[PDB]
Amino acid sequence: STPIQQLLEHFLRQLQRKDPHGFFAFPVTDAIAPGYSMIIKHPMDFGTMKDKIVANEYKSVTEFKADFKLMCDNAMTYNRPDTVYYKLAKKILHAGFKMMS
Ligand SMILES: COc1ccc(-c2cn(C)c(=O)c3cc(C(=O)N4CCN(S(C)(=O)=O)CC4)sc23)cc1OC
Repeated sequence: STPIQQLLEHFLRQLQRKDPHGFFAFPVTDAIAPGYSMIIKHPMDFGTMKDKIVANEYKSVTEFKADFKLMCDNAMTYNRPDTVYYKLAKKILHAGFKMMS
């Protein structure tokens, strides 16, 4: 595994620590979130990000950060502001970008 893979694995570990319930661990299913796939055109989650690192699909830190932001933006689009998912998405978006510097 390459230097970028090693760095991204480090960032991903640190980001996932901010989601102890694992709300962002796996793709959101329509069973858990009614109509999700018909509202969110480009789903993303931490599990998919892990698989993309292992497959060496991220060629820059910029691309990784864009998937992280996509994940958070999707949650802030689908969920109303008063939900646990919206609130956590906003919190980890800002904290995660600060952590990655
Ligand atoms: C199995 O554990 C979980 C895994 C995923 C979700 C989940 C993740 N994310 C990121 C979501 O955006 C999300 C939305 C959920 C949902 O069904 N909602 C929240 C938003 N409202 S809304 C549109 O009325 O604001 C509809 C119901 S479940 C879920 C929730 C889980 O249980 C606590």
